Amino acid sequence: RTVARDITLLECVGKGRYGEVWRGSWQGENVAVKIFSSRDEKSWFRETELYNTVMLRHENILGFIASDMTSRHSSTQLWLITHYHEMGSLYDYLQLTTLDTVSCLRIVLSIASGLAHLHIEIFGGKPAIAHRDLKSKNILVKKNGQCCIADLGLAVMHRVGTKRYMAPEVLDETIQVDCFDSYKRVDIWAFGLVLWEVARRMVSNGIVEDYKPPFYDVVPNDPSFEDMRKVVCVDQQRPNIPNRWFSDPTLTSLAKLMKECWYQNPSARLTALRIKKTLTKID
Ligand SMILES: COc1cc(-c2cncc(-c3ccc(C4CCN(C)CC4)cc3)c2C)cc(OC)c1OC
Ligand SMILES: COc1cc(-c2cncc(-c3ccc(C4CCN(C)CC4)cc3)c2C)cc(OC)c1OC
Ligand SMILES: COc1cc(-c2cncc(-c3ccc(C4CCN(C)CC4)cc3)c2C)cc(OC)c1OC
Repeated sequence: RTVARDITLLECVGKGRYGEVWRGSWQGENVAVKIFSSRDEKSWFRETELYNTVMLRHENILGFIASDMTSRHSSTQLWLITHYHEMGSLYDYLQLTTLDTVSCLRIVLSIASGLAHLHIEIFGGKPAIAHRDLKSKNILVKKNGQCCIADLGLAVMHRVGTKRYMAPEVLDETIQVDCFDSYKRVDIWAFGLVLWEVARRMVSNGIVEDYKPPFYDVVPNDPSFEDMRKVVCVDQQRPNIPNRWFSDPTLTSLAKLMKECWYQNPSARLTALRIKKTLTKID
């Protein structure tokens, strides 16, 4: 039998220090091909090791197809092949789109569903997993208006995180590195920021905020570790909740939710499962 391995690379949809992402074609079917830089080879090994341990299958987790290592004359070529989501990242989608109540709730509940799936241990099953790099660039928008979580290169089972999204205990190095729940608490912090990014784009009474990244008003682009620690740990600043949210019952309930993700004390933060329940009772 013929094992068809040819993937036509059609267009580069991402370039960075990590390497590149391509829209590709396999047997007439779009796939996403992440080609890792030598700089980020450990992310390919960690994602491959995780999927060799547990084949994650969830509508809100980016769909795994293949890990490929190919021998080159002077080098090793590393590809991760996944489902392709043509609408792109939540980050990209929020730039150019506003949301209504239904589409705002559908987005954040689908992210919470993917995150609770990562976090939960199932006996028989899956280990508990923490993402450790949750952000709007690591979330893809599907045509049915739900999202899926991408990039398990930093994932831990039971490189550092994007500094803009680091929880206080990571910035001040008090995180209990031996406690698995510590890593879930770090993801909940970052989930609260993503919730804030999305909520800003939900229209109420004819008003919407411009897309902005978390802490846009208090740190530079490519903020330093020190920049983030002063804002988050020393001054204990949190993203602004605009007054206009308090005229809307959905945005009021989401403000409360994001506040309960942002406690300085990691152990006070909501679990992914509690966030899910709260979101199902909203509207
Ligand atoms: C090596 O590499 C790649 C391979 C493939 C690929 C292509 N055709 C068929 C297959 C296939 C799947 C499953 C079986 C089963 C049959 C039943 N038996 C009891 C166990 C084995 C056989 C064959 C694969 C895995 C695609 C790839 O990319 C999309 C590959 O990576 C480049
Ligand atoms: C990696 O990805 C894709 C792979 C394939 C593909 C190609 N040949 C054969 C297979 C296959 C057949 C049979 C078994 C099982 C079924 C019975 N069991 C008891 C033992 C053996 C497993 C696998 C597949 C899945 C198609 C895809 O989509 C069209 C893939 O996605 C891009
Ligand atoms: C976060 O990380 C990973 C993401 C992906 C991935 C999967 N589907 C689609 C995309 C994508 C497609 C298209 C656009 C743009 C380009 C055209 N136009 C301007 C609007 C849309 C953006 C993004 C990506 C980037 C794959 C990965 O692995 C193979 C990733 O890493 C784990």
